[PDB]
Amino acid sequence: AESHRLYVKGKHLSYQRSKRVNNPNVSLIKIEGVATPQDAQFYLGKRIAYVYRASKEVRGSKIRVMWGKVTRTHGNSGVVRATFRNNLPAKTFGASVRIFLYPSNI
Amino acid sequence: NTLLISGPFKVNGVPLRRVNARYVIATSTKVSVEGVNVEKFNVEYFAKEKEIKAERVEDQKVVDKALIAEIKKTPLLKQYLSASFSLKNGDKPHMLKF
Amino acid sequence: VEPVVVIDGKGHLVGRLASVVAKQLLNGQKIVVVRAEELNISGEFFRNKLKYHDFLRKATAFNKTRGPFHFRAPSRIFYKALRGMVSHKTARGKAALERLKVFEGIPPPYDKKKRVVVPQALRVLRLKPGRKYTTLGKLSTSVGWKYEDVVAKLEAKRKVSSAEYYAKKRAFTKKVASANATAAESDVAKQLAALGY
Amino acid sequence: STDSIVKASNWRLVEVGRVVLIKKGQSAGKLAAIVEIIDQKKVLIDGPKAGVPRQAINLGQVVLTPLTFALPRGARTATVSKKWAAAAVCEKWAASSWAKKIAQRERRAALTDFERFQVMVLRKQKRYTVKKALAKA
Amino acid sequence: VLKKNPLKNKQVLLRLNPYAKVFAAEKLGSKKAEKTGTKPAAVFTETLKHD
Amino acid sequence: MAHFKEYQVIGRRLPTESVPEPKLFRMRIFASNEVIAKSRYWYFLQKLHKVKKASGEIVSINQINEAHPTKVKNFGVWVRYDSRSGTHNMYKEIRDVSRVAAVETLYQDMAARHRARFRSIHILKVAEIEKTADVKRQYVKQFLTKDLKFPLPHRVQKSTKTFSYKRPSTFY
RNA sequence: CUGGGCCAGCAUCAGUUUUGGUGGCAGGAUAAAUCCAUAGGAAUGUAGCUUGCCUCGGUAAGUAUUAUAGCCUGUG
RNA sequence: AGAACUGGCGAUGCGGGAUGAACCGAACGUAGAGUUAAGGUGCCGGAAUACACGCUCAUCAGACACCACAAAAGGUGUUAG
RNA sequence: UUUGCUCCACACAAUAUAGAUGGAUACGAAUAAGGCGUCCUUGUGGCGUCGCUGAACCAUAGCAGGCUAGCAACGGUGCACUUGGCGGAAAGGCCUUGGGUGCUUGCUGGCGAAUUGCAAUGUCAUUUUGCGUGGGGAUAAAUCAUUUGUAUACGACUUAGA
Ligand SMILES: [Mg+2]
Ligand SMILES: [Mg+2]
Ligand SMILES: [Mg+2]
Ligand SMILES: [Mg+2]
Ligand SMILES: [Mg+2]
Ligand SMILES: [Mg+2]
Ligand SMILES: [Mg+2]
Ligand SMILES: [Mg+2]
Ligand SMILES: [Mg+2]
Ligand SMILES: [Mg+2]
Ligand SMILES: [Mg+2]
Ligand SMILES: [Mg+2]
Ligand SMILES: [Mg+2]
Ligand SMILES: [Mg+2]
Ligand SMILES: [Mg+2]
Ligand SMILES: [Mg+2]
Ligand SMILES: [Mg+2]
Ligand SMILES: [Mg+2]
Ligand SMILES: [Mg+2]
Ligand SMILES: [Mg+2]
Ligand SMILES: [Mg+2]
Ligand SMILES: [Mg+2]
Ligand SMILES: [Mg+2]
Ligand SMILES: [Mg+2]
Ligand SMILES: [Mg+2]
Ligand SMILES: [Mg+2]
Ligand SMILES: [Mg+2]
Ligand SMILES: [Mg+2]
Ligand SMILES: [Mg+2]
Ligand SMILES: [Mg+2]
Ligand SMILES: [Mg+2]
Repeated sequence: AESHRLYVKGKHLSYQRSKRVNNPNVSLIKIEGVATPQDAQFYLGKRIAYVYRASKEVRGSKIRVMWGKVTRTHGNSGVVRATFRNNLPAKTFGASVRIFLYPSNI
Repeated sequence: NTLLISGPFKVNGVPLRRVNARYVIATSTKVSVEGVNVEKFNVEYFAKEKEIKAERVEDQKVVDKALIAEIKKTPLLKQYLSASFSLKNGDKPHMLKF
Repeated sequence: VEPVVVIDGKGHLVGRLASVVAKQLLNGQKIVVVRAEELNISGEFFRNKLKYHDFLRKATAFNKTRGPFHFRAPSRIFYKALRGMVSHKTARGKAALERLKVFEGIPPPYDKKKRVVVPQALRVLRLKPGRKYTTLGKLSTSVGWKYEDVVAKLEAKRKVSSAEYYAKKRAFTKKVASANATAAESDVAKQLAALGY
Repeated sequence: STDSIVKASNWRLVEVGRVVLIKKGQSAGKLAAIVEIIDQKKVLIDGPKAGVPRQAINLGQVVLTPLTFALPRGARTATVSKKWAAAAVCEKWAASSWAKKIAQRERRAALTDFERFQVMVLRKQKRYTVKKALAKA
Repeated sequence: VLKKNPLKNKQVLLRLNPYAKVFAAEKLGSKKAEKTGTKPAAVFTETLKHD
Repeated sequence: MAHFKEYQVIGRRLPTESVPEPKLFRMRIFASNEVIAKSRYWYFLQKLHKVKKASGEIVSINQINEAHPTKVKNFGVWVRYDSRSGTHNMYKEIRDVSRVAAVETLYQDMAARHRARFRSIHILKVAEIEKTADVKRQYVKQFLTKDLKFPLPHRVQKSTKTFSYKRPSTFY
């Protein structure tokens, strides 16, 4: 097993926003391979996770996770909306994100 | 509400175990389970009373020997069952089959 | 979906390649553009020479240093189109642009790396036929670019090597075919075929 | 070789009986046959065997195949059917690598996880004997 | 304390207006018309397809 | 103005003292729904007779479907239209498979070529041309030859993904 | 070391909502078409026929409205 | 510069018109979910480098109300009539 | 000056990270034309074939991948070695030779996994920077001050001094 991965690869594009006013409370996400609202429905409800590092080790681990879930589709092009427990950093715009298979309905 | 699960143990280390339905991809493939007892297992059976009982270890063997019997019938079902699932490059789960 | 993405600048339309390249960066994609000299601009040469000259005549009146800078080489003609489409004065923007690299001719690392094209910025696919367009290198040399000749020299020299390379490779797969056959219609062959392979 | 050599570029023609692969929509993936030409961008197609209803179509949303058969301009569905059958069009189609690739494409898409697994194990077995052969000549 | 809608929640649907019970039971959200044969006069269709 | 429909619209002046049962008039109207159809009836009926709808009624609305909708035909179209400086009469031909189709492209054409919006255009008459070579305008006539066939050079396949690993071909 | 407090997952519900699949009905020119039958008819004239040309393969004009293709219009 | 009716600004933030007293949309308790308006959806920038028929090539093209101007006059450019 | 100093192995505490998680998979060119194969007069040539997307290709089974017995190959791959070459556009990489060695899922066996309790929280990537071991290695200048006047408002410049 060269591969170990059970998530689909995703990007963090943006907060929800108008031209000139943003909303940190929702986050727009680009899910690799997904190209349409139709498609992006599959991942609604699924669990997102932003995984980052830090100096001050907490749980024996210096790796931390921001969790949240995909909530609805966005636009016409497979892009999708997410709430996280705590809104994502914004320095994270263009960072990678992880979209999981649970809660599975397959 | 949970799913009794088994592996089988001798096939890939997984015990007779509980698992939540919402965290499982049910695949298309299926092995027969007629000749497997599966009666004694219930909530209380798993109810935590460190050190595994000799019952559990035995029940495993009972249940497994039948499943591995049925598994081995079809080619590569055993080997499949031992290998771990993982998304390869450009897997699009949202229209893969399983 | 690729750590880095090399783009053969050739036959692309500046603004459209610029627009796609620029969104890629903002999304976290590392892009490196090669052969910028063989890049296109819609409209006939004279037009875009005229345009560049309008760009040229602007400069801080009291100190030409402060005022707008007029990069001449194709890579930077393109970087201008590109930067204009990024919020380049913000932290985010500066970061975006630092995921970009833009060369003229394709120069080591990438000499042996695979480049791609961007269809939706592919001049041939895009421009109506008969419509006049501009080659970026000619424009540049025309407004002061010093190095078209050299890039031409190095490029040819490289195309030489790359040929003997491909010719080797095109022949290796000859050998791979000779032994492909012996297995081409073996038993697992017909068996893999069953499942689409 | 003192002939006049003129590279005679060989286009698929829009003509009566030119058969076409429908690209988008309710009849996507199906084969129809051009029956009459409406204008430079529109035609009247009909695909009785395939179950595509006789209609005007925008030449945009259909792709011309190299298959063309004998058909009289403006033929009604019924005879469009009669001639296509006679023409063994479907047969010729499924014979093309264009057709087969579509179907392979279709087949992979269908594979279940376990199936997919087996394809790996067989690809592994075939590679062994291939690398072997390779390293001998 | 909480307005419940009768077009969801069959219970409050049944509290307001019963008959729903028979409505549902007797289908009749479908129900076919009885066929007839009234054909339109020749003048009618002359005029339809006129000019 | 959308997907066009043709309507038989029939109406009459309201009945009275002296004229119990007045005369019925009919129009064919290309509109996109009934509400427009009936309104465009009363528009013309004001301009031809001197009825106002306040003193009239609409006796019937019927949709006139196309007879042979899968038979290509050549329509002649007569148009009155208003320009930035005058108002003019036209005749043009449109080749299509239905009356309603013909009108859509008429309305588009008037708008591309002469910048005429729906409001500035009366449709005078639209009629199938029975005898070929009564076809007057060339841009249709050139489709009427025996054994017509043409190619469709320079084909631009739309790409799905943004990068492609092969330099595309335009080779239909 | 259990009980609290808090946080979470799943289940079954309630309220608000969003995005799919699918069942049964109604109307119209009781859709219009296709299809079937029949009448008529033409040309971007199918087969034959006539005719110079011919590689005797076939060609081009003329005739001829279904024939060794087919189409259009009406009615049912 | 001065009257008429109404609606505004003034006293009023909010979304749109880059910008802006007065335009368009819409008026404001602290918030959640949904849907919109006017306006937008290549990239800057949230949102189809969507679909469809035309038109246009400018060695001074053009690109959206208020609005940030253009005329008499003329062209064997090209399109339709 | 009293710490020294530089280079190769892995070792320990901090430190930072615009965001690894199977693979950035190398002709050139045309697009009203081309790719691949094959033949030849090696060409604006002959024949065959292909596209209609990378929905490819390669890799992918094994305690986050343990232990163990063989079979059939003589292949695959990794690690340090080694024989030749080639690469200066930023070559800092590429091809090749001969073994050695770990693995090999091409194949057939014997074990192991649990109780991490139904998800949380479970592979650790690379930067720097300090110390630590042992191995190789090297043993300078610059500034102040003084001095020149090809220089100079002050700094700066330019000379000179064991
Ligand atoms: Mg948003
Ligand atoms: Mg351009
Ligand atoms: Mg410029
Ligand atoms: Mg100047
Ligand atoms: Mg800003
Ligand atoms: Mg080189
Ligand atoms: Mg006027
Ligand atoms: Mg008018
Ligand atoms: Mg406790
Ligand atoms: Mg609910
Ligand atoms: Mg018939
Ligand atoms: Mg007002
Ligand atoms: Mg005041
Ligand atoms: Mg206000
Ligand atoms: Mg403005
Ligand atoms: Mg108003
Ligand atoms: Mg900008
Ligand atoms: Mg956007
Ligand atoms: Mg010109
Ligand atoms: Mg105006
Ligand atoms: Mg003119
Ligand atoms: Mg690989
Ligand atoms: Mg060829
Ligand atoms: Mg490939
Ligand atoms: Mg094993
Ligand atoms: Mg095992
Ligand atoms: Mg472990
Ligand atoms: Mg053995
Ligand atoms: Mg060992
Ligand atoms: Mg979780
Ligand atoms: Mg002096």
